[PDB]
Amino acid sequence: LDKIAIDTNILLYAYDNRDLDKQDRAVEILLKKPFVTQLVVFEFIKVLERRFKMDKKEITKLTIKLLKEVIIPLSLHRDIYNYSQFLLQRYNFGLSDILVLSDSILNNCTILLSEDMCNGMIVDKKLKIVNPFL
Amino acid sequence: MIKNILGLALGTNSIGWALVKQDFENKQGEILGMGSRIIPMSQDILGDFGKGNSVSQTAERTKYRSVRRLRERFLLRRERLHRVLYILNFLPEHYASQIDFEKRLGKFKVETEPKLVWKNTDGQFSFLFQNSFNEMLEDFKAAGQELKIPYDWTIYHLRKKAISQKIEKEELAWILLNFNHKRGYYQLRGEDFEEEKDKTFVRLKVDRIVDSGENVKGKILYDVYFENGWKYDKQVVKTEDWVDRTKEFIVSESILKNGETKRTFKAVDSEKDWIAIKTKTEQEIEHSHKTVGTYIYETLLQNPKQKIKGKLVRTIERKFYKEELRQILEKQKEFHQELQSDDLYNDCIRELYRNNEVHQLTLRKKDFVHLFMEDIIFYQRPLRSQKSSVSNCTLEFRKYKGENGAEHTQYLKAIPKSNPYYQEFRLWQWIFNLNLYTKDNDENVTKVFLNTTQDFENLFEFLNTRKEVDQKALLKHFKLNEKTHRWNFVEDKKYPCNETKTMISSRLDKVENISDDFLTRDIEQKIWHIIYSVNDKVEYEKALKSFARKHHLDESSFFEAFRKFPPFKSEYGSFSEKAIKKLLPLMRLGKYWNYAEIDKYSRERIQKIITGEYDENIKDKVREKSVHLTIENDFQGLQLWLAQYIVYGRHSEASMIGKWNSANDLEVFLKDFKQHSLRNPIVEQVITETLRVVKDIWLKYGNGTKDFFNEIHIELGDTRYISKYISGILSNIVRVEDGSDEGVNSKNIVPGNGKITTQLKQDWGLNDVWNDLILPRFERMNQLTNSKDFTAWNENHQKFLPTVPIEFSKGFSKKRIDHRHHALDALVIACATTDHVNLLNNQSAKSDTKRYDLKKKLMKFPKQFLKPWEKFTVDAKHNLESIIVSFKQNLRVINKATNYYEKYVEKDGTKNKERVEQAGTNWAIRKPMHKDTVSGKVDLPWVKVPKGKILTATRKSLDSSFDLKSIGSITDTGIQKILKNYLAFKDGNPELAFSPEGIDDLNKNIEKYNDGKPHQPINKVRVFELGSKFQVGQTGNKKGKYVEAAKGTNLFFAVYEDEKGKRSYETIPLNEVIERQKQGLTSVPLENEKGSRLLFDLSPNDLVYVPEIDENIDSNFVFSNLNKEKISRIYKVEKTSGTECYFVRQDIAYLIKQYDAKTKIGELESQNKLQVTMTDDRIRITDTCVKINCDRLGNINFITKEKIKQIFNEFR
DNA sequence: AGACAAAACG
DNA sequence: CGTTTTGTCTCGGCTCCCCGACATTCTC
Ligand SMILES: [Mg+2]
Repeated sequence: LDKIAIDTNILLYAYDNRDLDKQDRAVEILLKKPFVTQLVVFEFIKVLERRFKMDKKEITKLTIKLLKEVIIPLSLHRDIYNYSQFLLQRYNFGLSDILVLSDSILNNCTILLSEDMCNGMIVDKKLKIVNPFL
Repeated sequence: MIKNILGLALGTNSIGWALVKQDFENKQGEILGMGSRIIPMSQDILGDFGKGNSVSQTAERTKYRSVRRLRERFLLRRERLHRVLYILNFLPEHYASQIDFEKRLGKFKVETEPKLVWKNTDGQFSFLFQNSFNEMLEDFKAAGQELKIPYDWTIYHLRKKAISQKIEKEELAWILLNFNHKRGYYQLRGEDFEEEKDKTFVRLKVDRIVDSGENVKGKILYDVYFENGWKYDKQVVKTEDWVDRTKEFIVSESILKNGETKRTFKAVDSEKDWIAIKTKTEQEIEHSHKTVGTYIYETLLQNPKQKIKGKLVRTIERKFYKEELRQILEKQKEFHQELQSDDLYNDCIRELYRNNEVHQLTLRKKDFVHLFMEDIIFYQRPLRSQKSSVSNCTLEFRKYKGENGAEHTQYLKAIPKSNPYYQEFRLWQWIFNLNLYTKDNDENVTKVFLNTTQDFENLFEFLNTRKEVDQKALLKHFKLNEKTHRWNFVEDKKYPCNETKTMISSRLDKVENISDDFLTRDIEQKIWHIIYSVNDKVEYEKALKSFARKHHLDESSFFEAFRKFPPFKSEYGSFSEKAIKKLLPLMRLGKYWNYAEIDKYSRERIQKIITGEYDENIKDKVREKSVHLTIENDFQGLQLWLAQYIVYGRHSEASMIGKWNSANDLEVFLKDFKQHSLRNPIVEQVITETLRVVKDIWLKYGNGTKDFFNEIHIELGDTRYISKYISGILSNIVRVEDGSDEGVNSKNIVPGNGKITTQLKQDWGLNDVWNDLILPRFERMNQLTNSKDFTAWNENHQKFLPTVPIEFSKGFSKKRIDHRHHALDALVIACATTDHVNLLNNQSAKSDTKRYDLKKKLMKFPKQFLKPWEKFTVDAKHNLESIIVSFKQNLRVINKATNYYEKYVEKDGTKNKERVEQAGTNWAIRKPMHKDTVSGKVDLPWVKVPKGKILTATRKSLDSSFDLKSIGSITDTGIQKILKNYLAFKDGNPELAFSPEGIDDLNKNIEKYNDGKPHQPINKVRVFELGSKFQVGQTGNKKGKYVEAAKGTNLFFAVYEDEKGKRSYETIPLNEVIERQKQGLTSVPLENEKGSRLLFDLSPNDLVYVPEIDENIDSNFVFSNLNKEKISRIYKVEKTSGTECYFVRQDIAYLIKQYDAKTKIGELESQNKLQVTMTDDRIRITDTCVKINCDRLGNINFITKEKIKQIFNEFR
């Protein structure tokens, strides 16, 4: 009834256990097989290897496990850059966030889950950001 | 010495250009460049602009806009009716429930199609007015027709009944909306014509034709009599079609001064002439002595099969509808209290006019009757004011400083020629120009009758009293007669003589009961202003009466005199009122002349001129002309030129000549060019493209440096218009500022003639080069025809010359079948020096010797002209064989549009009407999205539908074009059966079966062709077609409308390639392009469903290169070594459909022979264009083509080291 | 009348 | 698949601004 996507922060909060409630919430999202964008996967890999210094082998294995069983990667859309340029005029965010939103919308995603994106804001009348942890 | 010469040849939609560096004295030189720019235009435009038939895109856009405007205003009227009725509590509850009254006022709620009278309960529709239906059935039974009729016919029964009986309020609302639907014909001005205005549609029979003994053209013209006792105004020759013939005319009768009717005649055809049909219907309704509604009702009682809409009453004067509605409303106001509730009237007024207190107050004095007819249903807006578009004075300006800290000029509008001031100015001018002559010896007899100021005062006094003057009146004035003298103007012509004041004085004289001094100059001006500014009947009469009250004049004969004053003709002078007021004092003489009436500056100039002192604002030509103006009293009776100079200090328009110093001036000129500024769009487009091409050439070959182009030549070959304007504009580039070159056009501009061009071409052998160039097409046509009639051997030249058989020689011309002849003509023109044009335009010498020098300098020994240089033919061939035709493209799909609408804005605690801009992004679609015909979707079980295709059916008239094959395409099977039976009964001949007489007979006897089972008459039948038609829209019933792509909208043709290498082709619908461009995305998707990457997209007029069969062009580039072979493999896209893309070689303009279904031959087969190359290899172009990009001058563009570097150097 | 868009015909 | 054939929205009224071509008279 509504295609749902996620950002890196959701999977990070899942991976982090300092915050039991937020980790629980993020894992609760993942029980719904939410969609996701490949750029989210790449950014997750980078953050894993930089902040947490985890091994390349372990990070790759976990990426494969999650992409196989829990979540669903979204095929990169060739119209991502043109649309992102279209979104930039009306929207002033980080180009990375703009790219994520561009790909999510181009895949008909109806809800995007993230914190640092001015929650509740509607992007081009096609996708409303939802902040779940509140 | 070295001269840069730029030759231009301008066609209807083509611009050939050549640039040469010639040194004629030494017979040296070389062709620097050559090319042709093509503006695509269909042959229909070329063949229609000669005669003219709405040949303009702007006119078509305006037509659509007007249609849309009428539709929108009707919808607004309906919504206002909805609001008013809902407040009045008249609408039925089920109907009112579905209409928005809060946000989208009066409109139906989204995705709803409510019907006022049909109530939907649990999926069943029931009629609302049962008792009225029963009454109508009772009336029908009384008429003895039938008892089974559609429910909706009750509307007319109610319309009849409301006139003298009470009806339910919902019925009244239905009636009112029905009236809103049909408003009738009405003309804004009105101006009831001749009180009789007979204009009566009558049908007369010819009694006899007494030959009138009027022998004309070897035949005696007969007269005509009518049983009524009327004689036809015009005589007749063809007796066969007149004797005892029942003809119908529209006769106009006017009571002539003798006291008798001056009946006129005008032949008309009923059911074919708008006026005839309208007048016939009006007369028929009037004779019945009843309102249109009851006329329709009774016609329906008599003939229950009658067609009402479009057949019985199409269009009639709005007075009928207004009278019927007034009667109905007045009668119903006697019964329904809500129509008498002042509270409800105020409520409705506030609802409609919450923000217009003035109009609210004005309406508060009226009643519901006025609100319903005058304000809501029958409110027609007046014409927009065109006064803003009037021309401006050439003399008086004003200067003011805006909020931007600039100082810009406002213009003064011209004076309406009917103005008394302009009349006086013109009369003085004519007086000064007048001068008499004697018939006998033709001597300037004047200066003896108009020699002292008294004579001129007498003449002016005489002229004022009149409205026009002529030979006899003017000669008789001086006591002179015709038999000795004349007046230097057209002997039989009349001239305006201050008709404004005349007419005013005459209508003031008819009023009587006033002293013969009321009409003074001030009162005259006031009356003229009243007549000119109040162009409205009611306003005009109110203004008349008010004027008659303020001035103590009996308003009894005054309005009678002035109520029928003819409106002034729309025409304006060159100068404004201010300039005319300034110039009149200088022009006047005698008692009408007084020194104090000259403004301060002009008086200062007069003092300076008489003094003879020195002023920078006064020229030497002044004192030369003003030698006689010694004293102030010499400043009397000054002609236009003298007074003009004195008032403003310029000897008329001296022009500015101007001189452009670089391409920047030209590009500014182009930027500030205004649309619709010339004769027609075609010449404007040609001129603007010519200027752009000239700028490109200047930049490329001279860096836009000053005086780079030594000389420019022009040729055209109706089109004459662009001959002088282009020369004048381009004079600014090739001018000389030393003073030698002065005039309308620079002396360096050298227009040519076809004589020089053709004679140079023949003498110079360029004809031979052209024949050689075009010959291969003619051998190809020979092969195609398997004959040898398209090429003829000649022994004088010992070669084949191209030719066409006589049958294919209707309008063939060897030159027009290509695009490069424009460039050839440009080259010919560029080398034709001023000597050549002078020699061949004035070859008449009066002596062999004087023109012998030009002969020797320019003609070989008079046989032929010398070449500009030794290798001219070789250079021309080599350049012509390497010319890429550049085509202008129009790929507009969406473009931003601005909307400003009136609205009440709240500022400083006040509501004020002003223009607010529309917010959000509002695009305008710059192409027709679909064809006009709309078809419905059908499912026929007895026809196979392949996947991806649908059946769509549309109504068509049954005519002779229905054969068995076509008869097999009707959706209905009973109709197919009946039609087949009828056609078989008619020997299987549709021409006989489905003629109008045949169709009438079939409708009469439908039993015999339907197994004896009854059947409704057949007039139209739904024919189906299997194809791919898309929905018009997605809201309401628009999903039920299926249409086809509009002509010339398959603008994009995508080509993808997979990893393997095979190519995929697609045609993108215009709609998808619209969404993609709205989203900021590219027009063509960069990847198809299979994931094949997009190689590129093609659009009409795009240029592609098809490599040779052996060539492997994967990363070729190197688009600079373009030889005749490479250029010969360049094609231009023409049209697209599905996966098919048609091409034509770039250098081809017109086919040697087109395709005819009978002979079945053409230069490029049935489509006049091929999907493959024309060469023997005949390879699929789309399979190996590569797109190329060319500029206005026809130079290909390919990525290079410098290009790539710059790509992100611009960003660095 | 002209020439596109697509059915229709092989 | 390659080629040819086919169908394509149509008619009425009236007013008010502008430009240009050609003639005539006059002036610079
Ligand atoms: Mg981010």
